[PDB]
Amino acid sequence: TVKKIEPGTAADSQQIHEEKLLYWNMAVRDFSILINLIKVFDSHPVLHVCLKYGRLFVEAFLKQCMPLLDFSFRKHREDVLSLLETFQLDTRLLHHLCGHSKIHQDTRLTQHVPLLKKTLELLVCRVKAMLTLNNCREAFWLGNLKNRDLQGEEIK
Amino acid sequence: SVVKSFKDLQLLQGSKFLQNLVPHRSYVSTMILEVVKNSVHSWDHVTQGLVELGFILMDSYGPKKVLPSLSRMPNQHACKLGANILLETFKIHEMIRQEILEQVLNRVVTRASSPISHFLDLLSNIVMYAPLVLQNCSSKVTEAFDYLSFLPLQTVQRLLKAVQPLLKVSMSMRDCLILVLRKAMFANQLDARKSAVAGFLLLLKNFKVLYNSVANETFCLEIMDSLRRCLSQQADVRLMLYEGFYDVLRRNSQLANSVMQTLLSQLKQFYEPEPDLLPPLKLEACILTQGDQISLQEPLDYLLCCIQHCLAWYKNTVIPEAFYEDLDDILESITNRMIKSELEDFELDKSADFSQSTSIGIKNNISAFLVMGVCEVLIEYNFSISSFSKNRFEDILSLFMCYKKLSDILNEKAGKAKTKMANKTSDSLLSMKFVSSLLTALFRDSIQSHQESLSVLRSSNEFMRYAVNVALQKVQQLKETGHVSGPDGQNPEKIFQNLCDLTRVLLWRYTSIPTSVEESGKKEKGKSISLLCLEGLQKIFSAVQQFYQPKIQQFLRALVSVTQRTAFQIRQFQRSLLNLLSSQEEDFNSKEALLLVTVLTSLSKLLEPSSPQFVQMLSWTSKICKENSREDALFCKSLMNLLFSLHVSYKSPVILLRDLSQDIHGHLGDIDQDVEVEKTNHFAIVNLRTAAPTVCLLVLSQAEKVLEEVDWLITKLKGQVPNQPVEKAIIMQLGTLLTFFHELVQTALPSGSCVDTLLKDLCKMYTTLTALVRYYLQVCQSSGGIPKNMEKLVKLSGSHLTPLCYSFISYVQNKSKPAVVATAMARVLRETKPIPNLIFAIEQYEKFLIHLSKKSKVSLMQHMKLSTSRDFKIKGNILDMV
Amino acid sequence: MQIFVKTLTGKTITLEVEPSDTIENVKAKIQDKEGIPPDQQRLIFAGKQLEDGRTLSDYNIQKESTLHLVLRLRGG
Amino acid sequence: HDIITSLPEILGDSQHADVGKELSDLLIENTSLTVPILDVLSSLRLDPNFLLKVRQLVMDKLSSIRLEDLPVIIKFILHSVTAMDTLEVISELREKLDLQHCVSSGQSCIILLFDVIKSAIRYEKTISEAWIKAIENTASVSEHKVFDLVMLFIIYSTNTQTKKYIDRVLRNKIRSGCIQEQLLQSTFSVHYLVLKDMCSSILSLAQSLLHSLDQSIISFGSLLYKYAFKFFDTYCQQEVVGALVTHICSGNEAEVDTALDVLLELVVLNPSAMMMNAVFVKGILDYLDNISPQQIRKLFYVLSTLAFSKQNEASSHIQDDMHLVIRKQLSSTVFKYKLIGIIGAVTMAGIMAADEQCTQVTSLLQLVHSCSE
DNA sequence: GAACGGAACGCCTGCTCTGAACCTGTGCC
DNA sequence: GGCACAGGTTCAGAGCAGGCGTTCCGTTC
Repeated sequence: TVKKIEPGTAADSQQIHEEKLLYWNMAVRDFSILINLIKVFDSHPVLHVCLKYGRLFVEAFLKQCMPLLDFSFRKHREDVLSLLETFQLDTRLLHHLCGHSKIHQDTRLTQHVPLLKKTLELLVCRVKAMLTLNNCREAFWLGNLKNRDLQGEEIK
Repeated sequence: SVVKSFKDLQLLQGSKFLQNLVPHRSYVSTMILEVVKNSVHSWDHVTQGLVELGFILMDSYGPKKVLPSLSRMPNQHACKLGANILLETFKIHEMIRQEILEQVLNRVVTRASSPISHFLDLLSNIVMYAPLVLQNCSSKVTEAFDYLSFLPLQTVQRLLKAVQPLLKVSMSMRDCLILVLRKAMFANQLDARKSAVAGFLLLLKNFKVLYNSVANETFCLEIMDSLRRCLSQQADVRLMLYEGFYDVLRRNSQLANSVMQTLLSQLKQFYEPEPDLLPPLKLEACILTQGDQISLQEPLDYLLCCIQHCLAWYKNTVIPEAFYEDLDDILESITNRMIKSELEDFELDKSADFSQSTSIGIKNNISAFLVMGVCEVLIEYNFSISSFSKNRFEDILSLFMCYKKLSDILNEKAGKAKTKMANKTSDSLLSMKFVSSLLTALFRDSIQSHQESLSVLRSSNEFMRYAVNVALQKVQQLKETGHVSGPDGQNPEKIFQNLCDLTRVLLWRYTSIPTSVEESGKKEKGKSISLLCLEGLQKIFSAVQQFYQPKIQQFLRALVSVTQRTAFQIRQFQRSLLNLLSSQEEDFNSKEALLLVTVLTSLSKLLEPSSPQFVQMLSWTSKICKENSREDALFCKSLMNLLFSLHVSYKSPVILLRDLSQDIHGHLGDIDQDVEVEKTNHFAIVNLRTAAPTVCLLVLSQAEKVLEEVDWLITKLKGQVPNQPVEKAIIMQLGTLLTFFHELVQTALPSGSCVDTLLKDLCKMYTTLTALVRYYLQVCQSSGGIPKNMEKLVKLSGSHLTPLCYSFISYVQNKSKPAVVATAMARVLRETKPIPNLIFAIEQYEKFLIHLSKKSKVSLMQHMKLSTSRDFKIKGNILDMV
Repeated sequence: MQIFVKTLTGKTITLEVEPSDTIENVKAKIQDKEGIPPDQQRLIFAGKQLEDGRTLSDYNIQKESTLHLVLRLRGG
Repeated sequence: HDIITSLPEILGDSQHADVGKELSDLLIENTSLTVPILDVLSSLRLDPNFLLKVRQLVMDKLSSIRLEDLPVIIKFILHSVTAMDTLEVISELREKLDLQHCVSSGQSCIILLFDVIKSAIRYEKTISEAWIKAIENTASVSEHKVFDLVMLFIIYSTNTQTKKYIDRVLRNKIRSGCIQEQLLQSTFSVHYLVLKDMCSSILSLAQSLLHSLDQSIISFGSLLYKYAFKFFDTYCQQEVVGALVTHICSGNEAEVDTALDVLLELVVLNPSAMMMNAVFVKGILDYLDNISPQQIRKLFYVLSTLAFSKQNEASSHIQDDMHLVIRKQLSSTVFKYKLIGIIGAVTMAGIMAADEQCTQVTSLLQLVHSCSE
């Protein structure tokens, strides 16, 4: 569903931009609701499904949202920032999922870790590219992420 | 399989580390030529496949990239194997040699959109081996002649060299060719005219020395009348005649009395033979102007050049009677009336301002080159006449003063617009032999009878730096194309003799006179004659090793094996570089040092890699890098490249990479802003200025070459499944450069190509480790293993490299210190790639470590820490911007 | 002069032929002494299939040379 | 007219463009003297601006030209093209050229025009490549004409380095719903004398098209062989049959199926043409151990319908030979040979059964029943 | 013993290698 | 303060390798 959404242009009306951002926000909240069911259903096939379709969702978020955020940033900045801080909340869950698949050394899970990792790093760097093309490149901060499990701990 | 064999052999010969481990197995090239050698026992089902392999190899891998090393050197070598297979098949199987020859001729004719140089080499080899066999293809050859107006000039000029053993034998085909060429002269396409002159000059050349001789002396006198058409045609068609007549006279002597007449009448349309009319040449008839289209026709300079050369040849070899005794007086009158012409006679410098938009400026610019060429020919002629008479050397100096006046007038007029006028850099009409015998007489004549006349030329330094520059232009012209311009200009033995006799004088002037004797200032310090002799030495040393590669024995005899002579020639430049380095600091000669390093680089390739002279050379270079500071960056880059090119042929250069990384770490800083390091003691040519963009990229490039060799070893090991020394060597190499990568990861590199090349070489490092692990998967499942080497390497990769990669990535991203929008978007989408590619390569290393850890019953994942991951934030800087 | 012919069952037969004789003469001799029909016969020498219209002098067959006979059954 | 036609060998280089102007002075004076002046201006030395002008003066009146003038005109047009005016003049030429309103002198002058176009595309890649790139840019409209088939076959035959690009253009053009049977029938029915040179190029294109998937492509690969056998000479017919036996004896299941379908269509179309080459069709009996039993049925059907035409009973050699090979196949103890013998016997009896023929099918059925008992 | 996950042969996308030309930055006149 | 040389950059092209799509055998409860 989410791959079929097209980014517009700056020549397009702001109403279509606003409805597209609402449409993206709906997809992100649905993705978070779907991903959060991992914690109570831990098994081989449910983890396999979210590992494959998580990266397939993030790649669609990369190809067909980020041009819309590049277009509509000077007008709708708060929506874009809210969208990104919403997407971070399950990107973190995907990172913990990759960790969980490494720790319990499960081959059938671990085969989908490196392309997911590459895709989340692409997401970070693409956000930096967004701020570069919107002339706020010196606002892009970074910082490490605490190593949690699926429930949420600090495994150390 | 043949191209992979050649890439194996090149990469295996490139390094000593690979030759220590691998004992050389037979390559697929020598197998296929063994097959052709063994086909004499004549099972002839094979031979059709050998012909088809040979044509596949020549078709696919012909020079079309060449209208490098990776795409160049294993794709000349496959094409030469193809022509070699076809020629060896031809020299054995007498049945085949009508379907080889037709297939070659089918590719020479229908093509010549694509390059066909390899096919015209194969055709020449085939024909020169057995010229009778072209009588079997008399049908197909005569239907190539009907298209010898549409082919380009290079095809025609070499196909007609090949064919003519038919035309000595045949008579009908000869009278077909002359008919084709005579009807081709009246074409409209440009190539047809020059193809016709190439055919006429070849038929004049090799079709008798003087069948019946009475059936030749008239027959060339037929062709010669046909050539009086071409002299009426346009400039390029003339110029091919003016350059060809000297070879025609050399190979066919008795045409001399005709040929000179053909020139002399051609001179008389442009020479005004009345004294006290001051411009002695008619340059207003050598310019064709119609419809605002301005063209040069009848290049008078090359005509005088050809007249001079044929005249000197006639005087030299024929005589031991009226045309040449006239021509001496013609050239002498041209000399004496050219001396006392002061540029108002050619309407120059004051009535003209040489503007290349107006027709008059273009005309004046053409006539300028004309008068410069005329003066050059007369310089050569006045040198030729007398055995060092003082009057004619003053004449030479006055002619050169006229030449230099026109030259610096064109320099003043080229100082306003862009420097695209490469027509001023048009080749001199001095023959290579003359510039040899002029520089020899200028720098190495001590005979007291000559010395009074030579002191006229040695007094004027501009003449010296003209007559050196001209020989530099000649050797540069041999570098670019395989032949030089003048007479005996395509005859490689004469070019070798003149390169030996240029080397002998340039070495003498560089050696016997240093650079510190100068009295000249900065303007002439940029172009001091010692420096130009060193530059010509650098171009000669380079251009011998391309072409005169078997003769590098004899070339050194001109100046005991190749190594002793090369070492003795190395030591002079070695001492000269030491004297230039150690002495001065203030404003030291960057250019002279830089191309001394270039000379030593070109010279070090002739030493044998196990010789003691090679070892003392490498030791000297290492000591120079260990001692001297030398703040200039390009000179440092040239020295390190010389050091690495010396070092990799001796042993694997990973300890040197480690030491240079430690010096970069010591110099540039550190990520954490508080770690105290300094280890300058290793290598002295490393500065705050130098090491950051220059030594960093160079050491990373050498790391990539080490990783390529290691990956090739691993891929070869994966073929088989003898083993244990190879794996120990691989693991030792990988551990060393793992320490190397560690020091550069921690370093505070600049935000340019240095950080990007590091990230790309880290992906290449991890990929190589991933390929090692994935090889160990294949072995350790069979027996039980991962010996202590591999475990220690995994431990080292987990402890030292990986978490530092993570902190380095955080350093790169956190560091943040007018844009066309499309290119800006292209830039940022380029820059979003190499960090993800490094993350992928790390995670795919760890995943194959998991695979190995499962199916070996040893937990290699207990060494590495949990993967660190990164989240972004955005701060309150956006309120300042918007 | 004498040659050998070896077939697929390892049977070796000695043939008295002159190099002036053609190949179908040799096939006729195999038909006489072994009964194998000449259209089914296929002769191989030094990795060369012998053609019908030639002779032994075209294929450089000297004394005591060894031919290989295979049976080309079209269908079976 | 003789003085005009002799002008290139007479005049020197200093007097071209003057006679460049004055010949054009004669060009507007008479329409009866268009073509020798056009050949002379094609062969003299001229500046390209005047050549552009006279090319426009030719190109506006292209439809008012009978076919006899059309070679020496079109040669002039293909040697007045600049490096920048390639696609424009090629598109205008391919638009304006009819080749139908002109249609014994006509066919000969058509062959002369195609000779001229082969000579123009042989040694100048800038016209061949721009002609191919000016055909796929008319993929939109389904109304492109006979010319664009014959020209693709010509450029495929002549230039070797553009073979892969022509192959890809033909595949992506036939998958677009463009060039189909109704073009190919008109091409091979009208332009059979021009294409009769390029038998081998046509059969190479057919061989390259039969190897793929997408039955619309393999339909074209079959119909090319069909029309090549229909219109060409006996030598090209022999080469067609050779290519078909090559596809059967070597290729995969789709290739064997298609080639056997083609042989069936050609024996049902022209048995007398196949009777000359019937030994090459007999040559498939060596490879019965490589062919699927359904294709064995089809092979025996095509062979046995070739053999049992009424007028070809003078040529009874094949009729006795396949009877021999059936009785040979049946006389084997091995089941794999007996299977092929039974199949061949039944299909052979079926085709020969449409008083002595009743005795013949009696003997055949009794022997297969006796050995198969 | 069954079912579900690991494994091989072919075609498409994209990525990288490389060259060519433009252009811009720096140094010397 | 401008011109020339160098080096970077960017775009255009081309070729091939690896990853996904179908199809079958190994492995784990």
